[PDB]
Amino acid sequence: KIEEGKLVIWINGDKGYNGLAEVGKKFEKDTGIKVTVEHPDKLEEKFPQVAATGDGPDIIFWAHDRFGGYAQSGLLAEITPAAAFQDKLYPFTWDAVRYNGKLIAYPIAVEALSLIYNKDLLPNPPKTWEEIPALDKELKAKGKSALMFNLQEPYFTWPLIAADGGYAFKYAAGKYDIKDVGVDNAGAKAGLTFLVDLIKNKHMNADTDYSIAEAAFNKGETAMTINGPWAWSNIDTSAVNYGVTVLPTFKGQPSKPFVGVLSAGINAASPNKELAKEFLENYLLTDEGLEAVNKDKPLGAVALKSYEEELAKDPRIAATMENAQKGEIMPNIPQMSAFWYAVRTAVINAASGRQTVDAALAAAQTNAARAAAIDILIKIAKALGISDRAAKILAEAAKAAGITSAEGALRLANGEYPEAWKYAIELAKKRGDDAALAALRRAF
Repeated sequence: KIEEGKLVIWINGDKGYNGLAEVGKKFEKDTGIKVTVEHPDKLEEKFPQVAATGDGPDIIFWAHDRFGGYAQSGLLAEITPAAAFQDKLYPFTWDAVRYNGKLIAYPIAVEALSLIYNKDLLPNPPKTWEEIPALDKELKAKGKSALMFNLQEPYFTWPLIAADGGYAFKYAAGKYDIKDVGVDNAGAKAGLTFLVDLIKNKHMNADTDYSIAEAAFNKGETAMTINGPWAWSNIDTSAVNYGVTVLPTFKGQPSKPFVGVLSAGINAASPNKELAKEFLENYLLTDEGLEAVNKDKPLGAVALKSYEEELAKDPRIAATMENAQKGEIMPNIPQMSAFWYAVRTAVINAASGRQTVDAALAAAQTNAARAAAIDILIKIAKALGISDRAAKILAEAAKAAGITSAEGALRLANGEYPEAWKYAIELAKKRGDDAALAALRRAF
């Protein structure tokens, strides 16, 4: 299924994969194992299916939070680097890749939202959200505005709501607690309230999305935007001369973006686990390799201390890592999908004036722990007409398959995840559910 004596690597198509392919070059020269790099479309959702049968690639590169679901189905191999090699990377990245107390992948790069400003409009951008309304009065006198960032997706509006003490789920003892949710507390109500007052006072407009904000910045009609390093590309294309820096504080406390950690995991069914560990530890993660990748396409901030030091000479990248350490690791537990669907709603209806900030954080807080992909899937099966018990068996098989996201549920409900449907069939036979075995066999 997976060839022994050969390394196969999946990484997304927006990373530089010819750099990774060059690390593969020298690894072939010295060892004699051949490294095959490919960039499947939607690899992230193919892996949990194909690895469940034991085939697939050796190493998968992706964001750290998607690795929660992979690991919980045991799809990723467990890595045991020495403390000597562990000190070569930033500790918080390690805590990004720890599932259940085991490290399920190697951290590679780091990314978070930052504050981006137009140097010609605003040589000295502000340190606090509170400065922004008055700065926007000034720039409106020149026909411009202070700030435009995407208001529709809570990934972007979250850091302000987090600054004064909102959070997704309490994280301590290296462990998240889904009974502690930070949506209704005074901090989140303060941040969201500030955002809503910003909109009431016409400094920002509730309909601004990623695209509108991007266009306005790169035409130079606005002084500041909030965005991540993926955006930098298009800004370089434009005539705007920009800089990147720390996000504003709110009520004295720094804004907290969620941090993605680009990470390399190893297929638990991979025949080459030792080879892979050698290639990633001693070949990819070094200044040589990280640079090969980086100048194929830039990784932004990286987890390897030695190379991040020399990369932070570019103030944008040091600004991204600083914003990252001020922020929080994106959680890899499933319930956060629910959290997003909740907060999205809460922002949009507060921003648009359809709910007060209180009412809407109350609603939102109730829905945050609910692991919504599962009840999506079950509502879908009930919609087909399938029985409760059959829905729940398919749900069991879903959790066991590591399905945390709505898309996953609809991929299953459409006939994908073969071993998931199977395993639901096995559970049906085991307990003698003939009606559920039939409904499942027919739905599949």
